Amino acid sequence: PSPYVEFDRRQWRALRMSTPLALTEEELVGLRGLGEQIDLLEVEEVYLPLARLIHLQVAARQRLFAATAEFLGEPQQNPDRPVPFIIGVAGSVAVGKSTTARVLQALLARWDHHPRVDLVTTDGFLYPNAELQRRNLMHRKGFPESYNRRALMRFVTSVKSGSDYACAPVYSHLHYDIIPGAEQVVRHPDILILEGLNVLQTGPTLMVSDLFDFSLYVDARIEDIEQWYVSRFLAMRTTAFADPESHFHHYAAFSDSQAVVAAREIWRTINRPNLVENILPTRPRATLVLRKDADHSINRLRLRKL
Amino acid sequence: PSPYVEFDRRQWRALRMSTPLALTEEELVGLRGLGEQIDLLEVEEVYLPLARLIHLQVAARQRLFAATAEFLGEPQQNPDRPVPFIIGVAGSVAVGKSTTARVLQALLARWDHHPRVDLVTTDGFLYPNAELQRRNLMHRKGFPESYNRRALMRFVTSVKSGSDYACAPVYSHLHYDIIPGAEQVVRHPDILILEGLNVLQTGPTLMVSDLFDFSLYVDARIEDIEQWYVSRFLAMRTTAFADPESHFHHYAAFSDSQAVVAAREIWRTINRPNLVENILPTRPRATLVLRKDADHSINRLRLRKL
Ligand SMILES: Cc1ccccc1OCCSc1nnc([C@H](C)NC(=O)c2ccccc2C(F)(F)F)n1C
Ligand SMILES: Cc1ccccc1OCCSc1nnc([C@H](C)NC(=O)c2ccccc2C(F)(F)F)n1C
Repeated sequence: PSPYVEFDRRQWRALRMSTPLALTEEELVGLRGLGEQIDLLEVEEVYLPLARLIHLQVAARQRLFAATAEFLGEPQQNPDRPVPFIIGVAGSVAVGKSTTARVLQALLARWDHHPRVDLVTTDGFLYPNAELQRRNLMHRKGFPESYNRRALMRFVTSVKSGSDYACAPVYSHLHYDIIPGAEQVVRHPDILILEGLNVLQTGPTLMVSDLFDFSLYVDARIEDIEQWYVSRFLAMRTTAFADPESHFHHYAAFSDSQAVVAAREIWRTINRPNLVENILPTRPRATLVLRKDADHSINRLRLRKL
Repeated sequence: PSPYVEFDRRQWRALRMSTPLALTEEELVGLRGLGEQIDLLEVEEVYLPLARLIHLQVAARQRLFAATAEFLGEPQQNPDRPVPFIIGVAGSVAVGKSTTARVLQALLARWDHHPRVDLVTTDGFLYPNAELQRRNLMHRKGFPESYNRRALMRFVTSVKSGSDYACAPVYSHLHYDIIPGAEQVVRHPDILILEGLNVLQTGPTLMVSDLFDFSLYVDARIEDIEQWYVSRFLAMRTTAFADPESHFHHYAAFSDSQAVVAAREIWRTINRPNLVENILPTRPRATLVLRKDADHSINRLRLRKL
């Protein structure tokens, strides 16, 4: 067959699992907190079992650190604690990577084995617009060479080294740019989740995904992502684009049909080809592939056989 | 600062480890059975602890499988047992991958958790000579595009799927070509060691190393590999080249002085460039890098932090 265990949505719901996990209320509220109309039943029935499965791998890895150091008789060059466990999250623009990552961050943090869960986006590793322009790369923003790969690699290397201090830059969607002087600090978390278009992309030598212990790809039909993309663009007319200072402000004025035309064109010329050429070929590289239906609900989980 | 723990040989001998299991009668008579001047002291002091260290990962991976199966309530589509734990072993021609892998195969089979350990070389995935000529790639034999990467990928994927049966073709160094018809059958071993030039090579897609659970790179100063390469060439006049059915029969009759020149040429034009361009940049992808001294003794171990 294949290197994956496949469950469709029914098959997965059917599963007679070995613990009731039960979200508090409390937790259900916190999950509504980031609630871009987050489906709480799906968080509970799909993501929570999911996070438990990841938990098992984090915990196993914690014990392996311990057993290994015991064997070595705890040499001075060995770290005193397991380095952070790194989870990559990949997928198209508008597939909902980000919400997926934020859910997992909250769900994974409820175990005492690893309460400290961080979330970094590779958006912060895009070259500033100014630099991107100097390189004649603006039409290519979001494509592989539009990221400071050297810096992104230094960052993840540093976190995997168990260094207790590592900075990422920050990117503002509002301004469509890197915020000068802004940094996010990461202090040896138990889990780092690294979310981005490009986390499973491949390169000539050691690549960031070589430092991952788990990774997911959020999948859906290309037609469906297109519709979610267009719907998001029109909704931003009245949120992010409403705000002046948003350098897509001139988009807040577009009528529905004018905004559709414009959104479709950014889709067909930039995001869809990025997906076909650079993001989609990384799908088979993830530990877990979650496919979404048109209504955003998960209709298929593929997980690496253990 | 680094994703690796580093030890030199002094530091490694200076450690104080769990205890046993010392090499039986027995294993030393069997370890002589591949004794191309094999240093059994080094097998006991370096390779056997290295194999316990890998044992810990294999045992942890088997428990994680069971802990995952239990949690999913042992569904019909999940496999009945862990899939094979796959180790890659990489390095220059003549660096000692083959011997390293055979020592590892013999040692790791001693545990009851995984008595069935297999070894496959990617040599069997080179295109036959007739195909390489058709492709104009004969001068590139050993280079990445000289292998049927698709077949190599299918084979490893089939093994990591938990198939009962997976066949790899067979390469003959004597005849310098694939043996028509010949197959090695791999039957869901507990561990598969995959040895070759190219096992940690990178590609735009899902690559073979994506299916490894552990990987080793055998390293040494480029000068020293040259020296072992020549010496092996000189020594092949006696063994492989002498046999009249050898593709390189003509190299038998070479004097010492003539062999050196011819070996040095092949090294400088083919095997050194293949090392620098294609094999070396993969060194940092390995879970473990072993660097060997001029005299073949390990002088440096780098193990990925857990
Ligand atoms: C409609 C929509 C959906 C999801 C995410 C963003 C989004 O709109 C962002 C404003 S319009 C737009 N669509 N693609 C882009 C450009 C080419 N790409 C990006 O901004 C970009 C680059 C790297 C990573 C992520 C993004 C993006 F998600 F889209 F914000 N832009 C400016
Ligand atoms: C001197 C020596 C050392 C190690 C292995 C083989 C070996 O000699 C084989 C005959 S001389 C030679 N040295 N390199 C080669 C050629 C370029 N490469 C190979 O034979 C080859 C090709 C693919 C994979 C592995 C090998 C090799 F390891 F060298 F056997 N030859 C024919």
